[PDB]
Amino acid sequence: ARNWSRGAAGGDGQEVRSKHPTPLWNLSDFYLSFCNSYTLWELFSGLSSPNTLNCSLDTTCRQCVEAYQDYDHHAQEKYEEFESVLHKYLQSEEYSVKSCPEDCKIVYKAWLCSQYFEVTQFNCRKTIPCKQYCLEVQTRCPFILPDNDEVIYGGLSSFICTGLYETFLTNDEPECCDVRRE
Amino acid sequence: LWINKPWVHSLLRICAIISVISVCMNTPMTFEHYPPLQYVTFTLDTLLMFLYTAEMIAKMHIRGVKDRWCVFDGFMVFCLWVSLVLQVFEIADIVDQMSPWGMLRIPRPLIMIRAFRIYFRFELPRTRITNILKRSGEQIWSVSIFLLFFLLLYGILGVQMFGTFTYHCVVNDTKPGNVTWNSLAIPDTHCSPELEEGYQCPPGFKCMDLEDLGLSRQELGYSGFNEIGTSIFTVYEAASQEGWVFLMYRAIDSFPRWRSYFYFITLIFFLAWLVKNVFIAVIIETFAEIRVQFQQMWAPACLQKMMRSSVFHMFILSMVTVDVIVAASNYYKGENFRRQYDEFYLAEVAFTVLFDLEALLKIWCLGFTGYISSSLHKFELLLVIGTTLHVYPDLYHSQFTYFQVLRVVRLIKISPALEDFVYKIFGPGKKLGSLVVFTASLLIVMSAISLQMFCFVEELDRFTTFPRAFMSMFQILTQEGWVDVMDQTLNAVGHMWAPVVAIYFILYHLFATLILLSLFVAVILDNLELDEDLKKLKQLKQSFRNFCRVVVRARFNNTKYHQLYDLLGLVTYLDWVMIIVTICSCISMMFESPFRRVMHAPTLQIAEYVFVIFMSIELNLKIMADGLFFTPTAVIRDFGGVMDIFIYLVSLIFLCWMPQNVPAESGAQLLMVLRCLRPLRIFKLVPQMRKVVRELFSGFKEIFLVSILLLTLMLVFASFGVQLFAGKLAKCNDPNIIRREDCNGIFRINVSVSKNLNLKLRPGEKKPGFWVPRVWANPRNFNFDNVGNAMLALFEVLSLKGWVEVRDVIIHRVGPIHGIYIHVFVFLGCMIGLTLFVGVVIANFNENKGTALLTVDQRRWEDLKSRLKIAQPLHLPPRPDNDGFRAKMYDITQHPFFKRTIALLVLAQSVLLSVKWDVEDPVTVPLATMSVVFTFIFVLEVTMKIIAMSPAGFWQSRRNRYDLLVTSLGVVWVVLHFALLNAYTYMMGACVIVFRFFSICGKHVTLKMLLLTVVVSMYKSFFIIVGMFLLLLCYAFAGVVLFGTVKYGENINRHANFSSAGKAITVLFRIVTGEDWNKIMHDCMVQPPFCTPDEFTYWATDCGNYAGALMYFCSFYVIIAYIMLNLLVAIIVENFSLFYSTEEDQLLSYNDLRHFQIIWNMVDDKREGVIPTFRVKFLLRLLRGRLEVDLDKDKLLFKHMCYEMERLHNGGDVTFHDVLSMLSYRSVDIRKSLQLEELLAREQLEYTIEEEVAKQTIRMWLKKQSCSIIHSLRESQQ
Ligand SMILES: *[C@@H]1O[C@H](CO)[C@@H](O[C@@H]2O[C@H](CO)[C@@H](O[C@@H]3O[C@H](CO)[C@@H](O)[C@H](O)[C@@H]3O)[C@H](O)[C@H]2NC(C)=O)[C@H](O)[C@H]1NC(C)=O
Ligand SMILES: *[C@@H]1O[C@H](CO)[C@@H](O[C@@H]2O[C@H](CO)[C@@H](O)[C@H](O)[C@H]2NC(C)=O)[C@H](O)[C@H]1NC(C)=O
Ligand SMILES: *[C@@H]1O[C@H](CO)[C@@H](O)[C@H](O)[C@H]1NC(C)=O
Ligand SMILES: *[C@@H]1O[C@H](CO)[C@@H](O)[C@H](O)[C@H]1NC(C)=O
Repeated sequence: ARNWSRGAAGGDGQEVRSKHPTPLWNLSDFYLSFCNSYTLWELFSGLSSPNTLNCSLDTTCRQCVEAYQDYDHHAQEKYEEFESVLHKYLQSEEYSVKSCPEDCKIVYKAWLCSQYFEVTQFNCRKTIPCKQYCLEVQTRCPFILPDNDEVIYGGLSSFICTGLYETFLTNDEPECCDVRRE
Repeated sequence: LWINKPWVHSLLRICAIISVISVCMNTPMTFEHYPPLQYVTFTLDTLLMFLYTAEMIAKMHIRGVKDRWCVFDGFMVFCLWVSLVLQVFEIADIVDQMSPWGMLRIPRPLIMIRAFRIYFRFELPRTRITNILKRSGEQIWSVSIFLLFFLLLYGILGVQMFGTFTYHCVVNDTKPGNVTWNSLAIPDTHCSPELEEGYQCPPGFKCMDLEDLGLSRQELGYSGFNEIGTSIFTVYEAASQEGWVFLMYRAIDSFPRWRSYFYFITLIFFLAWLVKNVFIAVIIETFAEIRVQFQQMWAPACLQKMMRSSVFHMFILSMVTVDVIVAASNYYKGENFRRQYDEFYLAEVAFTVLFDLEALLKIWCLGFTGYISSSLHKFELLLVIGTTLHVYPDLYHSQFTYFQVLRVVRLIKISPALEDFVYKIFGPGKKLGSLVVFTASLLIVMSAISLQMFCFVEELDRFTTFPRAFMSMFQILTQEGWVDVMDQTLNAVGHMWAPVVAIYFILYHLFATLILLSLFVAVILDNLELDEDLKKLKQLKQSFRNFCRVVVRARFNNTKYHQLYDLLGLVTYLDWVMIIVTICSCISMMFESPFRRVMHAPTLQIAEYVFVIFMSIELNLKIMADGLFFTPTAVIRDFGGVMDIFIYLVSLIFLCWMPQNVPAESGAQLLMVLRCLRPLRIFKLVPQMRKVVRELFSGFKEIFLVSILLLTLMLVFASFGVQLFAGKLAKCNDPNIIRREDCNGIFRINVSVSKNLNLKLRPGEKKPGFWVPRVWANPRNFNFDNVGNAMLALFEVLSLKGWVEVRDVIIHRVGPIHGIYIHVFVFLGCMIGLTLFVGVVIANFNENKGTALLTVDQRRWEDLKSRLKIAQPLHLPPRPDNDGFRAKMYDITQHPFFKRTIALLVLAQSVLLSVKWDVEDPVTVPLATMSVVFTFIFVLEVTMKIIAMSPAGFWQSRRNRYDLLVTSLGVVWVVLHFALLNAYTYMMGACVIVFRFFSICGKHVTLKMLLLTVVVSMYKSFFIIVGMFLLLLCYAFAGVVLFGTVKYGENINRHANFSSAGKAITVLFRIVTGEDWNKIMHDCMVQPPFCTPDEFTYWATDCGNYAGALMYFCSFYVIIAYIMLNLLVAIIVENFSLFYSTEEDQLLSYNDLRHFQIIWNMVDDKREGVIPTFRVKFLLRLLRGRLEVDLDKDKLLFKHMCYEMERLHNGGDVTFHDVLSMLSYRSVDIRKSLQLEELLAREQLEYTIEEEVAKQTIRMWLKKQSCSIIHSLRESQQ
């Protein structure tokens, strides 16, 4: 019911920590294990490579639950590499007046999850087009310099989402939820 | 006459160029790129070689040792033969192309010299040429010894103040034998291992010396202060102004703050600025010697109206400006291009047809034979042909686009003033043309030598092909990343050969930066002067309110007190009060910050009130006394009065407002920026700084005309750059993506740890990195998509900072041929164009002091006339004879070997600072113990002088006083060292050794003159340095309010930011030396979504100001770097010709002066300095040598010299300077050395002496060797 917040069952909802305990039931609201804002409802309503909606509730195509758990795991492994680079950025306490590395690692986590699951989200009161999290990261995170070896990056930072006047936030508006403290 | 025919002589010089072009193609990499090169180069070498051996045998066997060109030709045919013998093996199965045998091809490119052969009687006799060359060689050798003294001085200081830069911050999970890229911090950083002695790493990190963790010297890097050898190398690379701030930041992190700030700032001021200006002065005095030597050596009838009318000229000029702006206006706009038949091409074909019609009308009306003879019409034909080709569909926007943008050249006819200035500054094409040709030929020969020296390494790129080698040598010449070019070779050639390639790059960099750049300065200055005959002709042809007024004009208050009274009398009492309250206001402003504003802090606001309360009284008193502008004594006289009332108004308006919140792009923010102008009124109040400002603005018209030329150059390269590069120079962030359809999703990007510290990867290990969206983007510092962006990129390139990034990005993202664009702009703009400001500033400085109107003979005379006023008799007492002991001690202490062994012992003691004098290393104990032995030897040498001459006479010499003081400090250190054995006694030991090392500048005569030249140039330049510092304060205060909260970026970090006035001042000093100022500007330009905005408070947001940064940085760099620093060059050039002297049989030399001093000091025994006339006739007999008045034959000169001194004081007595000034006037060619005012007075005096000596020689009968050469000339003329 509530956003994932704190607790395994106290928010009137749980997470799919195991494959087999969900053969059938009736109400879809089980949250993931790392990308905690996404439930099985909007995931099965979106796109799954092995199989799609309805054959889920009918056992026969449950293989999609393991596919979502695998995507949730890959999203976590990529996050670790980011937050170890952020830990080894010794000027994270002083680089910006309004930003904080806590805000940065929240909006970058929300960005990685919207890359792995491009599905819509709803019924959280606060909604925002998922493309905004690119602009959150480029605003709230440090200037990390890319390694000029083969390509010469002429003063641009590692994380950027726009170039050559291309359109952005074009009303596609994949409705995500506002999962940030500020 | 096979040899003698002129028709083969031209061929035998042109084919030398082909023999250079062939060896530039002998390389393993160009042969694997193009296999037929290996076959064509061999036959092209073979049939060439026959021509040179055919002349070589015929000129010796049929027509023929001592001729230098005959042995040169013989060596060069041997080079062709051994090159062919090697190539016929390398093309076979004998040896491969990557073998090192190719090094036997490095002497061949020197055949470039045969191609010229212009070395015989170029307007001057040989002897006269060798007199120029040797005279400049001894000057250059003198300055090389002077530079080596400074390089070793900062070497022994750097060893003692700094050590190893190896204490990096490391994640603790690192074990000793596993140090890798993943164990380092990402913004890679040093620490001090001692607490409070530098930087210390945050929790989860620790620091330890990575060299003890198994890293080798080539993995750490070559820059450090571990020994004098590496320290002299880092002193040289820092003194080149190439990465010096990175050494400063590394030293700030590893060691105490104060020693880094002292050392690196003083190193820049001396070894970068003041010393390089002495090499410029030597090459300018070499050009002065050349003019000395050149001067001393001696229907259709409508043609009458339609071609002439102002209507036709103005119509063509406006059509050219319209065509140029239409051509440049084709900005990006979008990804749609259809250029076979499109818009912006129809305009270009229409204007090309108009200029065809114009040219054909001129050719018809004037006739082709009368048209083609004009140089302007030859150039307009070249553009009319080149643009007719450019507008063909297959050639549009190609390399033919130069003929399009060169149309703006015709527009120079707008004003005769710009035409006259162009013809003045570029002068006779023969002077600048031969220098740019020499520069090109030198660079081509040096890149061909480096190519054949390095192309086979196989572990080193940048020397694999001729264009790569040429780019590398050009990059070394232009001062950009030159040390990185050297380091890439050093770590690839191997440790056995690293010293050999190091001295090769150092010798090339020395010559290319000290000689070639100063030759351009000297040529442009030589063009800006009049010719010596034209200035000779010019000289020859020119011959109750009264109470308030009393309050305003208050009165002022031996020689030591008179100098203080002069100082106190400098300004009125009221202006001293205004200096004081201005200074205390600037000192209050030094404590302001984005987090501590005067608007919220009463303690700083006290100065804000005091300034307004005193300045309101000041302006009211001055207005009540003398009025606004109604009289020549009034307060609003000029721009100074306007500036002070403006400063008062913005100050009062701010004080009565005090806005409690201020938005980042507001009128309140602008008022707080305008409030930072207060330091400017100190220029008005101090009259020496009024003089500096008025002497600076004497050049404004010349400076403006140079700016119009540079803007014209930037506009053609910007117009070309927009037409060629718009929409290109943009690619995917992902290195593995080559098409725009693949720039979607995410990829793992590798983060920059450090460009130094070159560690190898472990075989399975990934670099540090994270997951990132891939996009198709421009670079963030230059995009080439419209004229504004193109001109901003070219303005940054013009300063030589980041130009290599622009070069590589054009080569990579557009194509290899487009390298020509960036190399040509860097030559025209940076080498030639910015040297026009250097010439204009130094020329206008010499016009302000009036010496621009003097002949080189008169300038030399004026510099002699001041040098002989500075001169004095010797302090040395005569040798004693009352006892044999002081007499033999006087002989011993004066021996010519004893002076040299004492000078050698100072170097021998200075060498004990080869390694750090710490307390833990046992090697410190022998080194300190040896310094005690040297100290006792110097105590004995001081004793030998004290027993050779009286202590009262000994102490008169400054050298003796200084060496006694240093020897007293030495024996004091000796007793303290054995008493305490602590680190402070080893530090004091290093200090007294450094103090003694300065003594050699008092012992070597040429080194003394060069030290005096620099020391007096620091005194002369004081108010110019204070003027620059007042501008640093204005910009620092503005930078704190305008950029103080900017989010960290490419170069804005913890070491460099505007968070306080102190941090702003050090960031401005980086920008004065030019270290990456543009990367910083692009950080200060930051706007959303890269930063977090705020609605109404500038200290809340972390965004920058786009237009603010463009105005703040560009203005600062132009006024300080292009303008103000060039006055310090002018000051060194003024003082070098004064204090430096050499042997020259035209003037009284320092050898003549020393010989005169020694002979004066045996007649004036009692050292009174003033001799009776009775002894003058005796004194002028002892002067044998080059001053010799012969008693016989030259009797008239003898009688003249006696009578001149007897007349001067009507008998009595005569000072040292009166005899010395007689000797100077009696040993120069006064008819060219003197100015026309003093020449008449001398000649009148000497004619009176002729009449009086004639009267005396009649009366005494009726009663019953430069001096004698100049007397012979005078007698012959009179
Ligand atoms: C090597 O890196 C790690 C990473 O920081 C450092 O370990 C850290 O040590 C501190 C001090 O013990 C830990 O803080 C406190 O730990 C104690 C129990 O260990 C706990 O009671 C406190 O509540 C607090 O957490 C810190 O947690 C610990 N880091 C981790 C992984 O938890 C280690 O010390 C580093 N080496 C150095 C230079 O200290
Ligand atoms: C990031 O760095 C990695 C190194 O970990 C690069 O991978 C190398 O790519 C080159 C291609 O030229 C291969 O020859 C090497 O074998 C690769 N290294 C390893 C360890 O496999 C990679 O190209 C870089 N990628 C980016 C995006 O910068
Ligand atoms: C119960 O089953 C129906 C079947 O259509 C489904 O739509 C509904 O969501 C299920 N209940 C809950 C609470 O999800
Ligand atoms: C440390 O170094 C040794 C080799 O000397 C290696 O065998 C070991 O695996 C390394 N340990 C780590 C954690 O890298």
